[PDB]
Amino acid sequence: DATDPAVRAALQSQPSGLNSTDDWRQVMDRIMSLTARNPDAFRQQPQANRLSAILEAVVPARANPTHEKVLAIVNALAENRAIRPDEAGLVYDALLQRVARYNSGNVQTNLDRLVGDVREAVAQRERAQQQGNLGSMVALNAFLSTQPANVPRGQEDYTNFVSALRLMVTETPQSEVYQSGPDYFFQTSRQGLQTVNLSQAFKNLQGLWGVRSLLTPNSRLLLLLIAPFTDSGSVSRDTYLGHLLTLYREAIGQAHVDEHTFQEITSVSRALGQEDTGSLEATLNYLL
Amino acid sequence: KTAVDSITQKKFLCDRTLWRIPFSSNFMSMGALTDLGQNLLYANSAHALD
Repeated sequence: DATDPAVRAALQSQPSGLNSTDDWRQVMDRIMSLTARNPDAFRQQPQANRLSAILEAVVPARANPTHEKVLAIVNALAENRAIRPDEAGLVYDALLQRVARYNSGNVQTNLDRLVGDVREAVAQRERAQQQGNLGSMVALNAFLSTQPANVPRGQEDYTNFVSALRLMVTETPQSEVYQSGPDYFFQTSRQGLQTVNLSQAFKNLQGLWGVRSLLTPNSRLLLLLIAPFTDSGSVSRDTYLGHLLTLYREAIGQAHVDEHTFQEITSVSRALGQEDTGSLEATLNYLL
Repeated sequence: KTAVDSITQKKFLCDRTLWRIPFSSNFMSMGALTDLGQNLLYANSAHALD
């Protein structure tokens, strides 16, 4: 609701109190004293405050939804990055001017259809961010059209590797693939390091799938990122690519338990009393 | 017995030398590669010197 463009439009246009137009039932429960908490809080008002609320209740005042319907649209354009936040007042007066030149019963109905349409489109984008798959599956499958589907040797290792390659981009919503000129790439996160080169890695691994000092370090970076998404039976045991994928799974598991060992040794080296400079260097040389 | 009222001017001259300030935690030469040059603060991070 904090990211809802019509809840945010109600927090910027609608009053923060109980008027007798937007909240007719909640103020008639208070005029007629049938409220659970403090029923007699309306009898204790002056006639200027008490009779002016009765008149707005038995014959309520009409209002314009047009500034509220447009502000729900502007606050969804500013949320789906269609406009800048600095342009939020520029396009608000630009849209209010257009629905004033062309105001009709059709347009006010069409703004009522479009404020339900932008509630969906804000939520559809925020679902697509947390899923994180649609921008990557169409560009990884576009990569794999370029790569051949039949290697000469080790096709069993190759078709499970590229199936685990689809498992990184699916089971990590921040990861993405794209193109920049000839080659394609893979970032493990938005605005993060460890960017592998897919067109350079698969022109390096091609010719190494059945071999059983020769690897480019981005191919080894690819074999490090693909390692937690690869089973022991996904690739072979004797194959040099399969021998490394088991070796990189042990390196991740050792770096996962040297992380917990680091948090234990440095915790009991401060309380026991050591140099804080040398507690942090002798621990790494014990763990690396 | 007729000495004037005097003030003392002190100074030193130390020619031929360079004023060494060693980058060590106790200003001592315990080795050519000092203990602060090996420090993870000074060997992994980039610091400004002013």
